[PDB]
Amino acid sequence: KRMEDIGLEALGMNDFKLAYISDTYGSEIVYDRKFVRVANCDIEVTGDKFPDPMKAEYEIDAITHYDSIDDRFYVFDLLNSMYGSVSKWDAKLAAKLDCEGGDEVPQEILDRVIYMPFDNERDMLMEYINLWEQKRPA
Amino acid sequence: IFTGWNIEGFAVPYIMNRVKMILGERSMKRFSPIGRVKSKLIQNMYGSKEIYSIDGVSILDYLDLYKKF
Amino acid sequence: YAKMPFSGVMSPIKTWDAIIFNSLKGEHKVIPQQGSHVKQSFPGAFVFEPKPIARRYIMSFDLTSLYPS
DNA sequence: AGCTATGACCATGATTACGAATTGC
DNA sequence: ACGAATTAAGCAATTCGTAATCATGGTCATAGCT
Ligand SMILES: Cc1cn([C@H]2CC[C@@H](COP(=O)(O)OP(=O)(O)OP(=O)(O)O)O2)c(=O)[nH]c1=O
Repeated sequence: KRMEDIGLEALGMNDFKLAYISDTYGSEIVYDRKFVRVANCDIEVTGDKFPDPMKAEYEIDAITHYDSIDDRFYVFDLLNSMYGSVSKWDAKLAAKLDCEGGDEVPQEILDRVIYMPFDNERDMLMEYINLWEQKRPA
Repeated sequence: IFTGWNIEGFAVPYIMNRVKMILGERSMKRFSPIGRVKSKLIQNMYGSKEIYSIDGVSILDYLDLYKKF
Repeated sequence: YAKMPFSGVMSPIKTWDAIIFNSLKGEHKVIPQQGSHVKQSFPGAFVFEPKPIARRYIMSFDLTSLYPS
């Protein structure tokens, strides 16, 4: 700021992040995909009208979260809600054919699914927060 | 006070740019007593008005001075 | 490759800046300060005027990566 | 009582300028 | 027209729709002659 106020050019990186990056490694970087934690997530909320992320006035009903280091899906289900209370979800029925009441979900994907149902939204959100702390995605 | 007819429209932007692209940035700032000159772009009346501000001297373009007074 | 944070890939400005800075530092040089300019439009590529009639036999040519070349 | 030339109209056709959505080098 | 603190790939091109404006065909109305 002082050099700008005097009016002389201040040479070098104004952003220190990549400056420290270059000073730290210098040589080329050898990486590994399996060591970097990449996570995917998907959200479903049941409500009378379209829920607004700017408000989030409706509860969250379906949580799914895939992690790459453990290549594992975590599924959170709420058994009861003000918009409707429902039973659990069975993996076997999902793998069945549509004509037989199934959902055609592949079995190999089902092999990597871990289920944790919760009765109320608060417990589900606590579990999601604590797993996020335990499993911090890159 | 540095004035002239339509000075902020042609004279200043032209002198500044020519000195910048012929002599360099350091020579261009020599005009400012405190070596501090800045360039802004105004998109009014088909834009293209690179109003130059020199810190230490006052630009008082005579065209608008006569227009409003 | 550019020794830059992950998100910066969404902006080519940052990745090109980082890689050029790395190349310059590797040879013990110094990059200039971010100056200041104004947005301008300059002429783009050229395209001919085809006669909208059926053309039986056509040959096609191109130059590999025109602008870097 | 009917054919027909012509004015009004009502919409129709046509041209221009501008905003917008989409390619493609 | 001075707000004043600040920020992130580019241009050339077609095609359609809308809004504004001028020229006009089909048809209706007037009417005039037979
Ligand atoms: C696509 C694209 C291209 N360009 C410029 C860059 C130079 C030319 C053609 O190079 P392209 O990469 O199209 O040629 P390429 O496909 O690499 O060459 P071939 O035609 O495969 O020989 O156009 C650009 O500015 N932005 C773009 O998004």
